[PDB]
Amino acid sequence: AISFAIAAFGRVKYLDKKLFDRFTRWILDHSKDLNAAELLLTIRGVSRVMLLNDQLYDDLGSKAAEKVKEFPIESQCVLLSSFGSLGVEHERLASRMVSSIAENREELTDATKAVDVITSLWSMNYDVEDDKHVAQLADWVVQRAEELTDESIGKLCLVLSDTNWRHVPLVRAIAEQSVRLQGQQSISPKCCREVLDVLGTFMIHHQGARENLSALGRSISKERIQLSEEEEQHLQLLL
Amino acid sequence: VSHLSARNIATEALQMKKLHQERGGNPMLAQQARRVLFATSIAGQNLDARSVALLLNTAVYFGMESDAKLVRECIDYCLKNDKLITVDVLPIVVTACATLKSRDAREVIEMQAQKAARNAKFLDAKDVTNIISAFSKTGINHEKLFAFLSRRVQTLARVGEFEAAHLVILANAFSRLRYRDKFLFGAIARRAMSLRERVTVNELVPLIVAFSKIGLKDPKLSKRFATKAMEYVDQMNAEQVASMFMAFAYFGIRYDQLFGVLTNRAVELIDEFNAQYISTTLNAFQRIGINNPELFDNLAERALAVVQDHDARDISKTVTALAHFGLKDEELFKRLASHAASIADQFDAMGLVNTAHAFARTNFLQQDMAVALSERSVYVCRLLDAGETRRLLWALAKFQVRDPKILTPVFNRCLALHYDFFADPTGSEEIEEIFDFYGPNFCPPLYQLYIS
Amino acid sequence: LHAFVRSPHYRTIPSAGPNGIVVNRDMLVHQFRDFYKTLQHCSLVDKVHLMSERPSVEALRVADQMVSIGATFLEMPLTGMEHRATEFMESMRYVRGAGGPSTLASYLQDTENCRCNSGDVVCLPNGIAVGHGPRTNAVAHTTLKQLFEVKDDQFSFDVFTLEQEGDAPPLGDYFGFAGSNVLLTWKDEHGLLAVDQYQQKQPHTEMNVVYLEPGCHFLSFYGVDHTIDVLVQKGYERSMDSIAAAGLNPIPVQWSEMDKLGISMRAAVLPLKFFK
Amino acid sequence: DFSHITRNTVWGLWNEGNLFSLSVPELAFFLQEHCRVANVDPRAKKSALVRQVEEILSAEQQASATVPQEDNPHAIVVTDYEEADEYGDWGAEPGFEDRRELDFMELSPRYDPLSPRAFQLLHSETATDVGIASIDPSKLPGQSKVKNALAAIHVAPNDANKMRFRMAFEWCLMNIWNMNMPGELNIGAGKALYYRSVAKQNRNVMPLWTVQKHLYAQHPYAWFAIASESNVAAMESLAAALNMSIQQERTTSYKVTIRRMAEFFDCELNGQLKCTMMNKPWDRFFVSHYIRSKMPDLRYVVRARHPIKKRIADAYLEADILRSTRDSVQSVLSPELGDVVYCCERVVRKWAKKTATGVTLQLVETKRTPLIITKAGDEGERLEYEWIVPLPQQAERIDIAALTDELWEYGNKLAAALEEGMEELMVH
Amino acid sequence: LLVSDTAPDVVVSRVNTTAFPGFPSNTECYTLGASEKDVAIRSRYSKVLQWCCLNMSNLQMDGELYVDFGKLLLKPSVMRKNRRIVSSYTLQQRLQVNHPYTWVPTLPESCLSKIQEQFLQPEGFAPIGKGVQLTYSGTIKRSKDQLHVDLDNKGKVLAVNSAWVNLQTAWCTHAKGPDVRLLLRSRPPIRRQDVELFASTPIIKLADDDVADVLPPEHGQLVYLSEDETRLFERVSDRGVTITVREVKRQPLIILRDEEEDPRVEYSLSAHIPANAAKATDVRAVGLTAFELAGRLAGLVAEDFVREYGCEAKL
Amino acid sequence: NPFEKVARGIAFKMRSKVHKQGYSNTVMAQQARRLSPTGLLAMERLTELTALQQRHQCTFDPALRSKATQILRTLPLLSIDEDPYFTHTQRALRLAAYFGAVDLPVTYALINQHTKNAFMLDAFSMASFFYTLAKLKHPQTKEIVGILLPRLREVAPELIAREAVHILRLLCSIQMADAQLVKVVTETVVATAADVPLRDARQCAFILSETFPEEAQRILGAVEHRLCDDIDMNADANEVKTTILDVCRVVSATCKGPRRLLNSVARRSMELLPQLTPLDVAFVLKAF
Repeated sequence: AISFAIAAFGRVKYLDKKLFDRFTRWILDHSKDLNAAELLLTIRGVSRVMLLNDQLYDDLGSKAAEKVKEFPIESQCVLLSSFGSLGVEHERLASRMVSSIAENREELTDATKAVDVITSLWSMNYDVEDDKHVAQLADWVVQRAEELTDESIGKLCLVLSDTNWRHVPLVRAIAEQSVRLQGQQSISPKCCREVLDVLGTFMIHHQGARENLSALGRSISKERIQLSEEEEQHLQLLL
Repeated sequence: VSHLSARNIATEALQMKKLHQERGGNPMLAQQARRVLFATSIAGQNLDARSVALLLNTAVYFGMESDAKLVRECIDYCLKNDKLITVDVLPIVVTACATLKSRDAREVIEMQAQKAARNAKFLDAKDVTNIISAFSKTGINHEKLFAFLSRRVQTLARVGEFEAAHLVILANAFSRLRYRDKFLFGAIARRAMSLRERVTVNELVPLIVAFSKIGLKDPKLSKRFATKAMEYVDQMNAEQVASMFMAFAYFGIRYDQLFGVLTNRAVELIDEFNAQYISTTLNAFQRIGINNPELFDNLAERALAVVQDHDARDISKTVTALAHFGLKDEELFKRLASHAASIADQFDAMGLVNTAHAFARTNFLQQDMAVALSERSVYVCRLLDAGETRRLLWALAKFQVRDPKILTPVFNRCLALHYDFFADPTGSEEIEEIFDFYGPNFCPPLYQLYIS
Repeated sequence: LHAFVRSPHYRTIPSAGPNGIVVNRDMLVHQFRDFYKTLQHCSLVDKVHLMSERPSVEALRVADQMVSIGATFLEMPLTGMEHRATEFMESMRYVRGAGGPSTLASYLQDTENCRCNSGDVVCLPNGIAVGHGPRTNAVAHTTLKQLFEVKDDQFSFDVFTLEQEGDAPPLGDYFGFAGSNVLLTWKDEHGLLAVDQYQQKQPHTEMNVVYLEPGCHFLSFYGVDHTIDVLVQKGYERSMDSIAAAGLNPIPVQWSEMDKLGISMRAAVLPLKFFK
Repeated sequence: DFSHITRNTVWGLWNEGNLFSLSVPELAFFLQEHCRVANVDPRAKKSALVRQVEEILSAEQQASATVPQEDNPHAIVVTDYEEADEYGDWGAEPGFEDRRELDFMELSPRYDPLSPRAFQLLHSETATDVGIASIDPSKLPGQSKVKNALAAIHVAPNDANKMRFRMAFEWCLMNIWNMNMPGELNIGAGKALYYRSVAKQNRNVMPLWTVQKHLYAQHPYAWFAIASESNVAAMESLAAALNMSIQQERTTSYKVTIRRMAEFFDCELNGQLKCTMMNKPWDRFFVSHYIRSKMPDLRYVVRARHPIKKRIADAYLEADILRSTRDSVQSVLSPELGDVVYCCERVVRKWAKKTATGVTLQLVETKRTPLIITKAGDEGERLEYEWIVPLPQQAERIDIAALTDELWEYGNKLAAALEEGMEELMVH
Repeated sequence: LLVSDTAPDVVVSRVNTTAFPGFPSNTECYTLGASEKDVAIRSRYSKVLQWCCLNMSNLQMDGELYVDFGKLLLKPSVMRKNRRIVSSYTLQQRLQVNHPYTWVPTLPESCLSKIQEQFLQPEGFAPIGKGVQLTYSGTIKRSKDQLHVDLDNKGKVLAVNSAWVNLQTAWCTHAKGPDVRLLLRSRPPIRRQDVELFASTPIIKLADDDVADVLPPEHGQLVYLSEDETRLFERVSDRGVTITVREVKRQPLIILRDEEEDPRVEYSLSAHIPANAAKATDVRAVGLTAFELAGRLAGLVAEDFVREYGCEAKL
Repeated sequence: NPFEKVARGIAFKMRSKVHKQGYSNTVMAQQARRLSPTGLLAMERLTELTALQQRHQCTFDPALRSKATQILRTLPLLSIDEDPYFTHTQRALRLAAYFGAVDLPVTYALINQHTKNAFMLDAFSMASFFYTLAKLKHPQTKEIVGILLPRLREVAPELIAREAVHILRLLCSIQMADAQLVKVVTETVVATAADVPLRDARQCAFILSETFPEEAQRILGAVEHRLCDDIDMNADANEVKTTILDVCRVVSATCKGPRRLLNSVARRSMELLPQLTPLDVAFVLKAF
């Protein structure tokens, strides 16, 4: 009736200040005896109402890191995204929690969840050039880089551009998947702009991707002055 | 022990403002935003420049002043952290700290002016127009900044770099700012002229209004604007009709064909007249002198229908304009007199004396407004100038008012300002009237001062 | 994708430039605005910014200060350019106005002894070309070898030191490059020598070559975007047909008077890449 | 229910989102009396009544509270073609009193001529300054234990004017000492005639603050210096009253403004017609107008001169021909050294003494005959009177308050000397 | 905050200057001049009163005008750095943060012989009702607000109202004589359950000489109670306005703070402005009349206020 | 008409400008926050008194009370409406309680402050005040309780049961308890019978069984089923023995008993035969 109430409040964003203060004080007083499937029900509820507390989040993160095997895969993804949304950072939680998602990689529904986990891990101020678990996630995304979509490609391009990640095979896969997506007219100009931007920053030619995405990518960045027909005919006379 | 994440709060406030502005604005969104933002407090967090300007902008938008904690906390970090402000976020802060009445809300602007004065050269078109629009509303009159920005605008306008949406903003901001320059306005007019057929009527009338508001200009400019106005009369409603008609009247050039076509097209939308801007289109005729009676009767016929909307200024200006071309139609005049008597509580000195003078001119005197205006005159007789005092005194004279409490202050004021009172030749006959109506008994000093 | 140009000074523009032919002061100003319109329409540059006026006509060369090879910039060494260093300061402002400072070429400007000129370094698909002649030293080539070099199956980047004679103009003036494996070259001794030097390097490039009559100024940029267009002087007609036969759309622009001034396409604009 | 539930209470509850903290009869009474509903079934629970009250309140609310913080075209307004808060009565302005002591002067944030860096309007009849004084409230019924209590008392305008003058003078002294420019002080007699466009809103009565800001911003004013000959002998009596001593007799000088395409300069050709001084125009650092009821008004000016390398001055010296004999300016200048803009004959008569403070005090009478002038049509004979006093150096340890008071009283004495000396024309 | 003998305004004027060589046209001539003393003060006061009354009537409330005679005393907090000339705006802004004013209402009693000789009857002031009425005035500090109780001579409560709130405050000072502090007041609502409750429980018990407090602790606390001898005079100036003069020779009995332990006789003038003056009644006229007729009574008692009782050394 | 709309907007904007976050209101609030000149020394005295409580509670050393009772002999801590929560007053009262300070004038002054400011006390503060004043067997508890009792009926329906138990113990040990707050406490207990410790319910049913039997009967009937389930499913002998003994005592005192509870108590008393003391058997049989 505290975890249930907190989850019910955080699922609809009706934070009540003093009541939540008393709730936090209570769950701080008795914290060492919270069973699993209740930390997940309170972290999301208290993070969806935008409460920035340090001691409470520290305690909940430590408790969740202690009990890792009980949480299933989707619970792991949601618990990472909950911390990721606000911007708070916890090294122990991420380090202990990405190992399970790396070991149980094969049970993921597709690579979109993998790129979402990588993005949420980036948002938490965790080094993405760390131990080979992130490398395993990236290689798995590369091997099955056919289920990606516009949003996943955009987020991954943002992560690579910000983090300065030199790992090329995923960039080649991104270029090829952008080409294939444009082949069926199911891409957005912003995604083309982002992939062209990361390609230009990382100095990869990939003429096939450069050719067919140029018209889509130039239509968002090129600022065009609206000219009247008289100036149009003057230009026609000029050139 | 518990705060709110100010960055996500700013994002939610941005979404709330976007939803409130684009849907109609039910007060629920305003109350929700105020409730959320009241508890928000910038603190030992590390908000960057954008996340502070966004919060300040939304807070001022949703009806907050220096009373709120957030506004006071957000006006700081700008007093002390000035280098963080960039050209992208300068107009937001500058126009946010404009309607605020705090002293600290007027120092910030000063600093911004300096940081713009040396940077009016290294800007593009959009930044220049945004900065000019932001600084127009505040009210500062830094001359060096305006000179630099005028130069930059002139340089940018040499080769076409302004879409047909920023010329209106620039002209309106300069006209409201009360700063005049032949070269800048000529360049703006030329650039607007180059973009033929791109400027619609909805984007043309405001330019004419802005140019007319600085009407101290030369011909050959409104001459060309008359040509363009020929083909934009069809698809425009009564509001721009009246506004551009007042603008052309203030230009001071007789456009017989333009006035004729405006009169011809104006009668179709006589129904759309809300009687609020009828005062301007009536007064502009008095300003120029055109006495076409057909549209005058058409306007007067649409009066009783809408009188509640009429305000004190509207009634005063309408009666003053109707003084010339005196129809003296009692049916409208009784209702207008009663309505103005109800409104007579809120009025203006100069307006008070014009209303009294016009009522005396029309020779329609009823007890209610007469006594009401005589009562309300005393509070404003203190500050009227010579001719205005004379007109008010003659208005009371026509009103047949003998109450000592009313005549004593005006007589004292005219005694203290006898030299200017007796120095007006055009009003001379008027003074004549007053004494031979009243007599010599009231003010003996005025007696022997006149007899001199 | 960011291009910078400077408007000329009408009062201090000199007639009879260093070639014995007088010039028309009004005609420069007349042609500059049409050049601006063509540049902002030609779809080769994302944005154009109009720099302020300055007295010296030698300040009309917006380039020769700072070269863009990638996300980072490279300022040029101060050697014989001190007399106008002041105006250089102003230029940077406009750059920083809408862009970051990048690396500031600390590594290049402070490289002991340096002799570099904007135009000796020309980018190419997975390649850089340095015109080793009377303007660029081998130390600059070694520094670029240190900085912009990566070697792998996909991290493939190369640097080509091209030899040229003492009387040859800067590298970027005559032999240039346009996207989609098309290489533009003058049909003179300098152009043939440059083409041969490039051919002896990396035979697997498979670069088609199109020839133009000597004395033609043209502007063409690799860019992150791919485009088929070139800017050519509205003089020699045969070059337009020669380049259009290969599937490249040409765009003519008038530079007679400024050619007599001695100002080329490379120094008329300043290309830059701005990222986030 | 009863009368305690009113429109204000329900409005506050609605704005704080706590309407459910009310009983059913209260809501029924509010709907039946304030909202004026037809009838309500006495069975509805809290939700229906709350929703009805809320909808009625929102529908009848039409006073927009939002202010658009954005720019938008297509908007037509005719308005042009703080005052209540000017007196500071409708609240407590937050963040007040936390500013530098610049209440008595208008300071806005380099060399520039005709650019007052600090304006201070003053008056003798009208002064906007109240005073405080001590009293003994022991008699009063309740204050039988406090010995001192302050009360607000009005003050004489002259004392307030002197206080503001010295408050500005100490600031000016500190500033000029920090800059270390050559300091000069001028006290001129003349009329400060203003222009008609000063009156904003086309009003007559206005507080001193608004007119001070308007003068400091728009500058719709002009200073005119004029005296009379008939008072000369009279002020000679003042000389006998103040033991003035002649340090220079009547001297003929040719004042010229040697302008240039880059900067401006001035010179004083002598009777022999050579250029013996080269200097920049004066820098107006502080201006104060003391307006009296009658004609004689006073202008207090603090000005300094910026330094210049003597190399260029020596390059100029007398190389520029400036001969203006035969009433014709035959100044054969080089093609691009500069130009001559204005020229006037000054007849100079000055006295001297040593003040009690210990600074030289020069009284000069100057008769002006403008011969060559381009910016305006000045002509005729004009007589001006003024005091020059150079400010004491920073290291002279000269006390400041007594010096300022003595200067103010000496200006008052000069005003009184020619107070009846300008009785010729009917000024007022 | 208003001080007499003030003139914070400037007057526009123009003159004919035909003896100045150079620009002799009088069109470009502008000059400054002085003004009168009372007009600015009266205009500002009337404007602020009109705005405040309009706002109060806009908020659907009722209020009354009040005029009181006494003296103004300020704590040494307002004075700073031994300065004696302060801007009026600065003083008004400084007296709005901590309320350091210590107004104490009083008036010497040896003037009633000439008080009736102030044109009371000629204006319309007449003695109505019964004089020398004995009553008690007390205040209760509840959990959230304050309440005021009027007790009869017997001990029965007469009226139980709420604490007063002042909307418009005016502190027009004066010369060596007394100064006037014109005010506008409104009365907040009160639950009539609490009104009825404070009628059965006894508040005071009146012995032969001494008076005692019996209020139960649960209901509140007695913090100030005093004995009042009251009499009334009334005037109507053919306009429906009821200008009322009241007399209170109060002797405090039960006090809490320290600065009220002395007998005090004071005067009071009042009117009535219901919630309909926003449309029909001229509000500013009543304020102007009250300010005009308060100056007379200030002038008449100005002498004895400093002659034998009191000392006002304004220097 | 437009002027009236403008006036409405301006008036309501100015009204909305006034709230609890205003600068002037904050300034007055912080002015009220300022402590008195004697307040600082009162806090120092409280800190000095607190510094010795742990030493006396641990070492049990003598002569520590000396110079510690005298320092509190003259305690000018009054704080009239400076702390409208009495937390410092409660702290001082508890400190005097632990030191044996009962008849000193400081304690009487504190109690006088309590009885004179008895219109802003909430449920928690009054429950804490009645928790003490019972450890301190003051000679004049009757008058204090008589004065404070009319406030009890106002803040009664906000008391935890664990403090209502002690409230009723104090009120019934002096025969002053009235049948006006007892019904309120009984209503609260019977309403919150779903989740309330069984020990508290048993104590509340037993304590008022002598005087008011029907309320105790209703309290027992509210938790009969839970008590039966507890006495059946529990394992430890001591707690079940205490529970059956107490419920048997309550049933015997009230002269009435529910059927199911008696059946469960019967079977449990059969299972607990070895640990049954003779008095346990006597009381179990007496209950029937």
